Amino acid sequence: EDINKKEKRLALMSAIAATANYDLVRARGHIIDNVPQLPLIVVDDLQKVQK
Amino acid sequence: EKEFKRLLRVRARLKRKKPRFLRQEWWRYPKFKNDPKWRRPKGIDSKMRLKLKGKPRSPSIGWSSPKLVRGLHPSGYEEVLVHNVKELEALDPKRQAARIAHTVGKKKRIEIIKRAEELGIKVLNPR
Amino acid sequence: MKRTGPTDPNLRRLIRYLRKKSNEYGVKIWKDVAWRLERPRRQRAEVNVSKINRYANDGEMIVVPGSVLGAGKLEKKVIVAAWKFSETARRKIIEAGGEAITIEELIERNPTGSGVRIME
Amino acid sequence: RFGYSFQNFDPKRMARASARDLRISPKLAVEVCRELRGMMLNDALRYLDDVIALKRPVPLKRYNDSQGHKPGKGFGPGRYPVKVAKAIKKVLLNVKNNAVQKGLDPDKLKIIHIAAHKGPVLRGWYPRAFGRATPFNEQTTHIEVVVEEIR
RNA sequence: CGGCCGCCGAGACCCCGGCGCACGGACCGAUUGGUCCGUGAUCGGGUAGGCGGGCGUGCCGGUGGCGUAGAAGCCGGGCC
RNA sequence: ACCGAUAGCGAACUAGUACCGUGAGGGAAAGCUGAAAAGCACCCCGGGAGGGGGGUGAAAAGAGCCUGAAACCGGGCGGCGAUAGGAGGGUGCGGCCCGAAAGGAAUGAGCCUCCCCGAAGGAAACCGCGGCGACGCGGGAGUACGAGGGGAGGGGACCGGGGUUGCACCGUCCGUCUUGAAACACGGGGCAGGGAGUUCGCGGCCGUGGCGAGGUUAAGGGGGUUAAGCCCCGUAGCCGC
RNA sequence: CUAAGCCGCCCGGUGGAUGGCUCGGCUCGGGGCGCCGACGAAGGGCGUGGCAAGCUGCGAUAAGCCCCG
Repeated sequence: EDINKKEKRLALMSAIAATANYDLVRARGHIIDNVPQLPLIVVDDLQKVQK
Repeated sequence: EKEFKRLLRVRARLKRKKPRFLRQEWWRYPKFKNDPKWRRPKGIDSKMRLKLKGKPRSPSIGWSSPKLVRGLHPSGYEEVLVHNVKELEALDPKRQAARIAHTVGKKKRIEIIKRAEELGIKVLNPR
Repeated sequence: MKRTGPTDPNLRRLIRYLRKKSNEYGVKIWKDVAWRLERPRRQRAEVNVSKINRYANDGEMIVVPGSVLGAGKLEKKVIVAAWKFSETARRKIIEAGGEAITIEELIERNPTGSGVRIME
Repeated sequence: RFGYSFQNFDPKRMARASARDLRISPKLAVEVCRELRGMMLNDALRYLDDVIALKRPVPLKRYNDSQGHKPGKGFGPGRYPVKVAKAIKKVLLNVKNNAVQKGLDPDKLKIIHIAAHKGPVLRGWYPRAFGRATPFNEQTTHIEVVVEEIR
């Protein structure tokens, strides 16, 4: 099935935006009770964790 | 409650008068008698299709229950199928009755029944 | 065959809000725009800045129950509200001195919808 | 076949026996069992002896096509199934032994339940005209019996 | 043969309660959906055929679950 | 995102095997005990096959071995049963029988008694009059009654539902071509499984979504990955102007 | 306490559906590998096991013989 590039880009935009929606995240079943903030941005030091 | 009771009685009478809708010649063959069903007669000469007097009747939109009490347990409550204590927790004791799923084992049924009775929830199959 | 209507929840909510606002303010502009928006997607109206320039006037409010396209030239100063704008169309509207707003903003600015012109 | 069709068998008061895959006529076995039902064990054994000796016809009530009548009252179609009588007599002797071993008086044993069933069929063929081979089969019979010491 | 007087007799006609459909209206639900109100003497048979909704089966991506204190399957029965 | 032993290759197995035809050649059926054989020691009977005891096992699942349906056959139980006619059924109820659970119900069933309102409809006794007569008209009276809608008291365990059968009335099977089917027109012994608008190319339409005087990539290339998923480029070409 | 007979439930026989399982099929982008024979091939016949009939493997050294890992 073929998908137009711009339409796919718009869908990606919409998904990224919905990632930061409090209602949708909890409605999807995820446990975000103790998460400090949505979206959760973390320092770049997380990239170097190997264990 | 006056209209609720009146319509509940109306539905009881209607569904007592209603027949069991079965396909034509269901009684004649074991293949149909062992698996009762209703199938619309579509033959060119089918007497049931013609709807002649003296032959089994066919389902019609007029046999439906009154809207207010449609789908309710004869006791008047609204049935809700429950598989665990967490599901039972989300029930309304005043209007809905819990029916324990046939698949849950007696171990879990014990806690389901205990929670129901301490919450004052009606259970249709308490065992 | 059946008309399933718009698949966009935002568009459906906008249509509902449009009808509610029409009932609230006792007018017909918003209900008219609503039933025009719910037109089949193979018949949704598209309008051009050329047509806006031809039939508009400076400092006037226009509502397009569809899309606005940027073919031609615009020289009037007009406030246009439409479901979507192309990049060229919006750029031309802004450079002409006007503004390209949404139907919700148009309602917020002009609740009664007095002097608004529908274009299809 | 191992199971019996009797429901409330009591090992203290009853004895049972059976025979499987007997090569006799299931129809005649059913007919003989119908007559043996409800009789005492000794009476049934004497009945079978008379049938084997051809002194006493067995009436036919279900499978009696093209069967002539017999002298006396109640006949009506009848015949003398000697092979069935012999096999059933052996089964009755076996059940008598079972009761005796359990410690039940053989003179008070009443045949409370007796039944016959169609068992597996042994297939065979016979040649016929125009190059056609036709079924030629043997139908085997199961026999079950349980007797009770009456009082 | 010319007339008359009573009675009996349909799913037709009248009345009560219920269902759906057509049209218009008000509300809620983040996709085809849901609730209620109003009008119908001028809606309710149906072959070929056209349109809308729904029931059921195997597998996949998700979501929420059940089970050796007994799953699927199978015989009989209760309720919608 | 293939099928799951009538499926999938013809072959899940001693299958291109058995078997058919002189030959060229054609070509099947057939999977499953149990965790462990612990695969039933000993006793009575039988010519034997086996049968009955007694053991093993969570369970005989007993090798004729997972589950074990339907058709068919034997027995037990409930109903009918030798003066009675219709395609084997429909509507209504009455016998006999079953009714622990999932349906109602001792926070009260069948049932009995009493009070109120009441749509369409709707009497009679009694009295007066008209007609030769069947009868009709006016008062009684829009009264008694009436589908259904409400309230009160008594009694204390059945009502709903199911099997069979009895009576009253009705009812000439199913699919099909056909103007016309119960048809002396064709296809219809029973049961279980299988079984018949699929795929590509081109063209016309519609439901929805993206971009929009522009739209879109094909072959292929790069990054990343367990992977063919994922990300980016790719203007040749095609259509529109 | 109905002979035959019909319907319903229970048990039993007959049968092998259903459910579950699967060392077998089928289809695939990518990857690997693609000839053997007169130094006698492919294919086939017959033999070969203590008890051995089929299949499989082997060839009078015959379900095998020797050597380095």
